[PDB]
Amino acid sequence: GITKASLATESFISAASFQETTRVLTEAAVAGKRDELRGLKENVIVGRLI
Amino acid sequence: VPLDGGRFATSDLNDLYRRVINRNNRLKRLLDLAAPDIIVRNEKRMLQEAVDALLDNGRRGRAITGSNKRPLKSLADMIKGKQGRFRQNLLGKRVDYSGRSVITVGPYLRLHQCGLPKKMALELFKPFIYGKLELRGLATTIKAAKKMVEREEAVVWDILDEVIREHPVLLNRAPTLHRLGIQAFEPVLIEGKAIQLHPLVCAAYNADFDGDQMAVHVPLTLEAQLEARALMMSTNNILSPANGEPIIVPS
Amino acid sequence: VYSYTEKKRIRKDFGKRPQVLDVPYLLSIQLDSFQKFIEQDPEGQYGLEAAFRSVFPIQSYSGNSELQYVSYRLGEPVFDVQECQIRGVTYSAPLRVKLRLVIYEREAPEGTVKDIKEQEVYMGEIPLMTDNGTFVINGTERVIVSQLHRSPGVFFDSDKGKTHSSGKVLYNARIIPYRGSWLDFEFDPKDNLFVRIDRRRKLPATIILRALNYTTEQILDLFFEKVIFEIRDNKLQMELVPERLRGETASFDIEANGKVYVEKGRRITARHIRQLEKDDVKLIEVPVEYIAGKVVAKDYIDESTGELICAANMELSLDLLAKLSQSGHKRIETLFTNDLDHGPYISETLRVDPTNDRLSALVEIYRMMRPGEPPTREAAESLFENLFFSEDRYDLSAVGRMKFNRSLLREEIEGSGILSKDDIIDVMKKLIDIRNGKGEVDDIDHLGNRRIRSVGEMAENQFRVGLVRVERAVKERLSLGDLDTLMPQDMINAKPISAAVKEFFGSSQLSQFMDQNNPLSEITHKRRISALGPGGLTRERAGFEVRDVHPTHYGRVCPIETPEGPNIGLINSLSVYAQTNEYGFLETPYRKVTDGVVTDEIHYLSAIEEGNYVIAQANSNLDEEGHFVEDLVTCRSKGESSLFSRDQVDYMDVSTQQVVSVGASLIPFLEHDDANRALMGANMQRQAVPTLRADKPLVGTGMERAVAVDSGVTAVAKRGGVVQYVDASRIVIKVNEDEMYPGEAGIDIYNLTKYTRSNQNTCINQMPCVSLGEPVERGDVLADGPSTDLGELALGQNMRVAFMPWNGYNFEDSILVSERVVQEDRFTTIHIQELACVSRDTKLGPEEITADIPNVGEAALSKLDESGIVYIGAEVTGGDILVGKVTPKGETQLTPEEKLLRAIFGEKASDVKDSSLRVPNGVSGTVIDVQVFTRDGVEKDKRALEIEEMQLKQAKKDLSEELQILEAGLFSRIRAVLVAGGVEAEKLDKLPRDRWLELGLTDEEKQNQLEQLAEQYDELKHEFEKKLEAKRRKITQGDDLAPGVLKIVKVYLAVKRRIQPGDKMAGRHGNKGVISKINPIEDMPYDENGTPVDIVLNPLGVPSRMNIGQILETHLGMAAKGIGDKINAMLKQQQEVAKLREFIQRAYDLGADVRQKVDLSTFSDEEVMRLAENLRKGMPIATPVFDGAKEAEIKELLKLGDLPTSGQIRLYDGRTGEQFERPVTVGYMYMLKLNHLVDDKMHARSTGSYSLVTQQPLGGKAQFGGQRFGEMEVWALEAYGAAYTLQEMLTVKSDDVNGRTKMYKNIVDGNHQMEPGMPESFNVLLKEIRSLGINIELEDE
Amino acid sequence: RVLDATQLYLGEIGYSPLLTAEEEVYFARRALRGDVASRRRMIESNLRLVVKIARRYGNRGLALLDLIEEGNLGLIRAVEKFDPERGFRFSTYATWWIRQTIERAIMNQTRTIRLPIHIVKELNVYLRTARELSHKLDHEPSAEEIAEQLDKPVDDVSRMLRLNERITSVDTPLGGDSEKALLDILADEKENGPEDTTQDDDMKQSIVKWLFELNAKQREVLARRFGLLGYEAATLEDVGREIGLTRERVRQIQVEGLRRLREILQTQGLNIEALFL
Amino acid sequence: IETPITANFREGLNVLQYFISTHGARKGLADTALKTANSGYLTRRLVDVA
RNA sequence: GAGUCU
DNA sequence: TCCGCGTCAGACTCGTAATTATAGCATACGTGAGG
DNA sequence: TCACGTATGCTATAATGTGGTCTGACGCGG
Ligand SMILES: [Mg+2]
Ligand SMILES: [Mg+2]
Repeated sequence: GITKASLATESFISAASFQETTRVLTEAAVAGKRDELRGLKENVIVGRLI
Repeated sequence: VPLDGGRFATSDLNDLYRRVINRNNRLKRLLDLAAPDIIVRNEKRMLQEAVDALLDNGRRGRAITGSNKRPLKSLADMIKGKQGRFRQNLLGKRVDYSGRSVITVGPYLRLHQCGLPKKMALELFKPFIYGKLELRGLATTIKAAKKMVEREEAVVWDILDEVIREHPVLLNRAPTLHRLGIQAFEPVLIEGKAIQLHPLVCAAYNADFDGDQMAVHVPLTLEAQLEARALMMSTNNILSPANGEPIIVPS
Repeated sequence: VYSYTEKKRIRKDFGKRPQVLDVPYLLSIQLDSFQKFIEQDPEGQYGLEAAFRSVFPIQSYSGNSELQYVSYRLGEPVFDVQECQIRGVTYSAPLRVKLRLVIYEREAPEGTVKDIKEQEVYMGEIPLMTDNGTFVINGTERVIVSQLHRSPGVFFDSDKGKTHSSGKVLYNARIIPYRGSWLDFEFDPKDNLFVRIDRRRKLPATIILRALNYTTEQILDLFFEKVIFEIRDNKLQMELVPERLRGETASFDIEANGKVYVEKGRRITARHIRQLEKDDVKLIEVPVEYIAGKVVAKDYIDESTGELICAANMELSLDLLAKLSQSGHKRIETLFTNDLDHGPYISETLRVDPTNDRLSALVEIYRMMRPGEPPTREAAESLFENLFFSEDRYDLSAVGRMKFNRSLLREEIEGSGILSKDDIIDVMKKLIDIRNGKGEVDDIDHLGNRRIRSVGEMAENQFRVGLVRVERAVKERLSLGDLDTLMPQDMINAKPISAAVKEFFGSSQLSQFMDQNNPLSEITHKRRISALGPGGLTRERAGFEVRDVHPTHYGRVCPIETPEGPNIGLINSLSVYAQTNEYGFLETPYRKVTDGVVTDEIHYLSAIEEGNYVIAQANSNLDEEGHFVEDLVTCRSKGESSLFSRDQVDYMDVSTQQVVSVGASLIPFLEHDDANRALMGANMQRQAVPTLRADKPLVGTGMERAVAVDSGVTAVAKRGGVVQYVDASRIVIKVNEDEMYPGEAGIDIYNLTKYTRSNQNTCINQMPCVSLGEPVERGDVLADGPSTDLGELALGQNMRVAFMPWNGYNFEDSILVSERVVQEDRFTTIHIQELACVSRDTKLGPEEITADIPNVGEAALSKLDESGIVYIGAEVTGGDILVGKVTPKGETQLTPEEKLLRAIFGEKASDVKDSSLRVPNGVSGTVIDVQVFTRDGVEKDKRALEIEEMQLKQAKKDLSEELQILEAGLFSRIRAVLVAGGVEAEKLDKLPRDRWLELGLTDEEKQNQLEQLAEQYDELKHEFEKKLEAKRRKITQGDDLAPGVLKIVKVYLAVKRRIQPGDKMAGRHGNKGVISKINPIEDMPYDENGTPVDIVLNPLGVPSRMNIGQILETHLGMAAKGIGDKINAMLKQQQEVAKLREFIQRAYDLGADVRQKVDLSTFSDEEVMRLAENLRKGMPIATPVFDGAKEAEIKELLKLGDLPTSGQIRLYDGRTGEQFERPVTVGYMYMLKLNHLVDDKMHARSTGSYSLVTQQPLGGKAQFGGQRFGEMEVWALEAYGAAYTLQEMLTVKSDDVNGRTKMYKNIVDGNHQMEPGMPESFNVLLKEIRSLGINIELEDE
Repeated sequence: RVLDATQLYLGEIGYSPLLTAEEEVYFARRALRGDVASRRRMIESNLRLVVKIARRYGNRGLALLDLIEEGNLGLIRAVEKFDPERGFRFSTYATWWIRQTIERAIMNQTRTIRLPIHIVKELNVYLRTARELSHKLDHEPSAEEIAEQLDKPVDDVSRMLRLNERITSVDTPLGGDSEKALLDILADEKENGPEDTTQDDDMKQSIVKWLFELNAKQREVLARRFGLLGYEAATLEDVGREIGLTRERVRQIQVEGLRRLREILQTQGLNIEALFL
Repeated sequence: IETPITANFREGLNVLQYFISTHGARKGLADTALKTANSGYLTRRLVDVA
């Protein structure tokens, strides 16, 4: 449902920007997660072309 | 940094770093001095308290209040909150070549036009004026072009008229609920301080002229100009993307 | 019978309900409250007296030394309001307090015969309230808003469900003191009573009773009714109380005497109960099996062994009954606990209670507040007694004790501030009563439970905090020091008290910049009630119940005045007639109805008192000097409204206006307006900027005059008499002998305030109302304030308005105005702006205010004089220098280009920069005034010195004219006394007045009068000298500024702003608009008579808005002006005073049942033509709120003007000349120009300065800011295609540092290419995440 | 649920032994001789004394724990330099040391900009004087009034009271609500706007074009002096190191290059146009 | 409310009818200020998910 | 803190 | 079942800029200028 | 080798366990 679905996206930059940023970054930091920037929010954050 | 008043102003991270360093160095001292263990323990508790306040203040219980009584803003607090850095400085920003003013009707306008105050447009298209001024050889350099604009010379108005021709401007109204809350128009230079809005698009903006204001934004690049003229122009966004119906409807 | 200022212009009244009580002083709350705080009362603990007696006397820890309070005194204010406002200092009085250090011997027992040292010590300056109701804090007028909080006392509330999906209503009591810890009682789902001290961890409620020394059997005897069980022969018997069973089901066959009443297993109805009671049933035989479960009350022991058979509060069994019988007990007291009405709550709470005795209970309480720290008995007794039973840490206050006692149904109002053991038990009792079903929950939103704290209470509290901080310091120093050398003033510090009070009057939420746009803004701001700030609600905390209109708001709080915003419902304007009771509850006036006849006896009833009586409505029809006309009168009681008989009616609403606040009372046809629109109307009247010509409202209500007078902005005559001298600066009135006291000279001087700056940079100008040699009474308006006509409040300007479309120029509320409005300079507004230039001292050296400024045109320096200051009167425009200032620059390592450039012009211009104060860009005005503040040590500017020369000579002139007019007025009286019994008319005038000290007459009362006038003359003579020395000292006095600051130059500009497209205008029915176009006169719709309309408003912004008031205002406005046009026509043709008198009398006495009578006649001819000359620009009419003009009265008035009954007219298009195809509504709407001018809101930016950390452009027009491109706005570009526009906005337009400069260069080069980069905000984000100790790396391609 | 660092530590201190006079003498003799246990026991037993002074030293600079810790440092110096041979009690001597170390730490750590004890001590005298003035003058001390009383310089008194001025938080939102922090108002003064940076680019580019418009020997000593083309900004006399090797001829040629360039700016359209700037 | 307002705006409300009107009015106005937040929060959750 | 559009 | 932690629309305008308290004097530590 | 701001150092009556705001709400884990 919406909130969890947005946090379940395999981009942690989108998950962090949404909500719960502290929790998202600890879980990503421990998993050694790698965000390849497929989404729009991710590209807007790094200031790139959508 | 020094305020004008001669006073200084600093981040709270400096107060949190100074807490950590004082207690850490005091711990080094009490270890060099072979202190009894009760006192060593107290200092180790205080050191962990200071680092935990520096990383995330308020999570480890009662947050450390600074000068007013407000809790010191820690590292995590600058990232986390809506106000953090994500929502405020990264998912949205303050922008150059941006202006605002009260809106008012322009019933004389065609659908693809908007009244843009002379003085507002003068300021927004400053680099574009400087550029044409030097190509005509009327301005010897940029600083002389700036002073000609400051003096608001009569030839400058004629150049400004030439730049604005066929150059689209974005009008935005808060709140931007759906995409038609931003639309592009071809501007029409007008004497007076109020923006003139076409009636038929007042529906999309939910614009009523009892003091509402609008943001103006200048698409700079050829690409941005083309995306404004083709995709975001008033004329080209007639139907609501929500339901098939025309949003551009008389009222 | 009308006053002199009313004889000049009378408002026609359409009201019909006679006002038994007049509108009170509107700024009553602020003045009474603060007056109580400073008021010296010996007994009545109010403000300071209370504060000192509460804290003092402070005795040392050793007990040898003590400091005791005698009395206090306020020194006179160092600077007047005027000098405070200019200089930027707080208007305050020094607080000097007499204190006596008394010392005891330690060797003698309590010998006070050692050292008593008494001296008057300084403890802070207290800010003083102005006569108007304001405080001047750091040279700024501020108002401290009254607060609304939960009254101390008890409150019984209940979570309605919330906790436990079980959905159980858990009842709770909260005891709230004025000072101390809170005492909570609450129920648990399992019906166990719990105590939370200071809302800490939960404890069983019975534990607190053990701490108060209650045995188990005593507790049970308190809450429970006992039931006696007699064991006779072999059968069990129990003493019956006929009712108790009642609504129970009979578990056994109940037999009384020998005869069976109840059938076993049937429910006992009322008949059985009355049968048993009348038969006098006291014993009933019962089975032994019924006691299994009954709770024993007392401890029962074996008289043989002396050991406990059963402890108190223990569940009985068949075997314990048997053991009890054989021991020799044939009587057993058991608890009455039948569920339903009598619940066993405390019984079950004792079983949950882990504690046994008093000590064990005190230890557990101690362990809750201080968990970990070992108990001691001394510590636990001390802590528990210091919680709710210490006079120093606990105080319910008079209001707390009073509300507490009334809630527990006591007779006595007054009592102890500390909680008694009986108090706590009574509270627990009531809690449990409410749980059982008898008794009800108190309402928090009910105004009987919400109390008002104005200023004096709040100043008192902060002042007590200051004293408490001082008490620690004082007690500490009394113990340490030797007692005999050490005097009291070395122990006291003033800075803590001064700091506590300074923080209240300056930092506090309730202390806010006075809203000074206009008189109504001020008056409404001063009567504000806020539920916010300290000790109150928060926006987060605030729900929906508190915000909504409560029934009790009737007559106390306005239902239709609340900010439309986050503060909606927490901020409330006070009602008109409302006032604070002695305890601080709100109360409203009501007319007593005795034997059905409605007396003029008027009673102010509190929220709680109101519920009890039936109050008739104000509109209820009274019969000519007695009772109600109608049999069934419409009234209200128990918070709800219906019809009642005449005998039932107790009271009646005093006025129809008492429901409404001040602001809303100024709305004419409020009755016909939707409450939402009316709210915004009352809210926008506060935003109305006063125009150059203050125009009265044609359609008023009558509150207009009350508001103008009570606001204080008008000069009103105290003494009256005849005006001796008018001037555009001053009014001197010669007082009449009847009010004129024979002591001092009887000449009043009112100095008028000329064109001064407001807080919103509007203009404050007082002009004289009366002419030279006019007779005036007490309470006549002598001079008009900024937005006031002859005594009436004038917020804007009435205009000929027509409702009809124009060519889309009035699309959505957009307004089409005639050029004639601009020409007539109506809604032209005056803005006085204050700009300061500060000369500071830096590490490099002091800044210079010379006219000698590097790199500046002769054009610019022309306007600056010798010192570097602009001339008075000089017109200035953006970029012009006002005060020239240069700053010392430390050794400038230049770029080679600058080395070359500085070599070429040789204008090295010394080691100095340019930091001059120049006019902000686009603002343009005339310099009206200049002020210079210098330090004491530093040598004065030439310009500063000539300013002091002006102030000195002007001061000398002012004081000289005081002594001259006062001496002339005083000898004019001596001359009349000397004639009394000594005719020397021509002989006294010839010899000089200066040689009149010799002159007397025979020793009578008249010789004593001569002595009074002679002693006053000489008193004034020396007084004039010491006044002049004071003025001279203040003018020479070098002002102490902030550290670093050598001098400050304040420039005052006057800007005339014209009305223009984008400017915001509204009416008083919440009808707003922005001006779209200014139409040439020729173009505007015009009458058959040829007269053009001023404003064209859109018809379609009325039926949707449901503010029909504006249309009624327009019809009546035209009728008012119709009669003004008739009077204008009769005055143009001179005509007869008799004929004018006829028409005007017929006019005033028009209305069907007009309350106001006007028996013209008595008016003299001269009074009548001055009156007609004012009525000519339209006869002003008053439509009270809810007792306004009827449609039929308006049409009747229109017929008197020969205007149409429809109030629609034929109009002709100015452009074509052709007629409009249907009649158009035209008339006069009173319109307001609000503070929201396009001039102030227009802003534009291409490139500017950038933020420190984020590198993004700044926000706000004051910081030359870029508009915020928010998430919402980004998503719009995402929905479109627009990827380049978005990247632009993210990168070269915001953070990207390299990108923005590179793209600027490209745009001047005409390349229009982006060349994007990396936004600096993201670089920061990375650094902030690495600072958290998370490795966040960019992985390359 | 004892979680608080303070309550834990104070629990541990109470749980110590309290020392007597004869016990203090026995342990103190062993302590100076260099006993491990004696030093530990004397310190642990006298922690209570630190707290009494540390509790009456709060609300001034650091927190209770911070003060307690630094106060404990004074206790250690006290035990190190205690004289048991003197009949006078330990508590008396220790009180001095504990107050000394607490005060010194409060004078240094408290102030964000580290203020030297010399200025701080002077400040103390200025403030105590202000207090005595305030009691008799119902108003507050002026800078000049304080200076008159101490017979010291007005400028020196003003410098000191300036250093009293405490620091405002940048992160703190000001407009009552969390509307805007001060950081967002205050711009980067060191970073030039793109407008200003672009103007310098135009000037630097024009110079290169202006260097190929004058004489070859008029732009070889005018630019190598200012450090425009060269690497180091030399002076009239230092241009001799290259090839010029002159003082008179260098100064005539420097100004000759500038005079011909002044007419190049009067004709192109600057001179007095670019004079204001 | 059990008692309706019998009158209309042309007729004019009396003190009691107007006071009773206020309830609904102010709850409406408070609704715009306070409820807008949950509407907008739903927009933002939807946007983040899609 | 008090406001202005929704 | 109860406590803990997590969210809570979007811009815009103004306006201002505080308080406390820590002793006093003699040797110790560092750099620059002058003899 | 001082001149001048900065820094460290010691004082001996006895003294030896600390001490502002108090009310949201509806969801979702642990
Ligand atoms: Mg609308
Ligand atoms: Mg609107």
